[PDB]
Amino acid sequence: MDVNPTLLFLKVPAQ
Amino acid sequence: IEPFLKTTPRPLRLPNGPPCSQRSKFLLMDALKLSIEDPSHEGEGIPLYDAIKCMRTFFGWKEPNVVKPHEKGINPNYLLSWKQVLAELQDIIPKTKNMKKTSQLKWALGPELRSLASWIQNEFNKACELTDSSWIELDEIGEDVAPIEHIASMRRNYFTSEVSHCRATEYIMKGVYINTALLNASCAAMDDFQLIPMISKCRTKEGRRKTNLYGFIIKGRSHLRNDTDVVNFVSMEFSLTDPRLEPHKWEKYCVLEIGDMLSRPMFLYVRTNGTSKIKMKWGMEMRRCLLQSLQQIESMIEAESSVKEKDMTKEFFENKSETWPIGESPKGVEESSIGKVCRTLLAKSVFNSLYASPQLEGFSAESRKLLLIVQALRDNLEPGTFDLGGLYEAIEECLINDPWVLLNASWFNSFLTHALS
Repeated sequence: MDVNPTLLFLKVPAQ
Repeated sequence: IEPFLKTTPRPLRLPNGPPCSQRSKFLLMDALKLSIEDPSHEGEGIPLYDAIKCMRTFFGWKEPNVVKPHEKGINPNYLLSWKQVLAELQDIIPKTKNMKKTSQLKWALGPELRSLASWIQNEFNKACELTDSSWIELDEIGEDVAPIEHIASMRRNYFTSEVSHCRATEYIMKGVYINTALLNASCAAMDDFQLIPMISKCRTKEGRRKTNLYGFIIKGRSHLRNDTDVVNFVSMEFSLTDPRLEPHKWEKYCVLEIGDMLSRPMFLYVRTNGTSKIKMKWGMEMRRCLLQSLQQIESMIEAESSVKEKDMTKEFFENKSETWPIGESPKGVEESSIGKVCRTLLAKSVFNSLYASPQLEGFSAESRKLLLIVQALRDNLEPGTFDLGGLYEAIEECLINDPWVLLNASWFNSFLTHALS
């Protein structure tokens, strides 16, 4: 895996 | 096939240029420690003695050779600086240690577009990993005397179980140690070329105390009165990475071959650099990144556990089956458990501390506006349309130079790709 933490926002509504 | 009449979410244009290079205060994935376990020698705790003790754990030194010259620099002054430090250590008992202000020292102690290059994403992947050692929570154990709600300390304590062995945690601890030694030297000597060992301590997979030596820094003169006043310094850092595979990353460095280790050659990355009481204080305060990343972890966990009308902390960390998209591989987007999430959100916060820059501060405020706009397109089956400012223009304008900033753009492009696929 290449880690990409902006892919969180596919799930987490930008708080 | 006229999408060309429509304005929809394109990715960000990154800059063309020779590949970006490394610019952090010290080495990250490439670092190499010489260390001692259970250290108990006479005067342990004392940097210079600890350092001398780590240097004697290694027997492979050979006659230093330049092997990737810095091309702005007078390369043989960096050999002579190494050799000088090697020479000045072979000695007899004091606490700190100023260098003969020799000729090669005095010298060593005193936009352009670049494109993205893979090393930075590789550094990021290393930062998120577990290590065999732990970098915090190293003392004897005692009560949490400290007034804190139940669920908030549960979250904090779960997080710590996940980040204490994280490689990003070694980086925080390394910046804290080095910057605070640098402040100390910069204020005691001021007219001195103090030799400053780069140290961290940790506890091993078995639970042993361990002290680590990454290399050394030499301070220049440090009569500083503005907070902005600049201490030059030369950092010299052991590494096993052969700079010839990716010479573009090392453009800021003279690289020497200094030894062999158990069997590979051993390198010393050298470069001059500078800091100020304010940058050193920033380093000294890198534990704030643990704070920052906990808080986003906690609010992810709040949001979720409110949906499900139960606290989900315990179940998230222990069963490890709630997951979150956080990476990509040849098969598409990959999800991981809350423990990979904590470590990655840690690493993001640490990196953006190691690579603090105005380009980052711009990119990250503008791209957030687009973010919210792309999540609104995504989450609403009749989303409507949205005015961009020169949102693209404000964002893209931050993309000049910076390896970290440029990955973040690349990472945002990935997102747009999937957010709407």
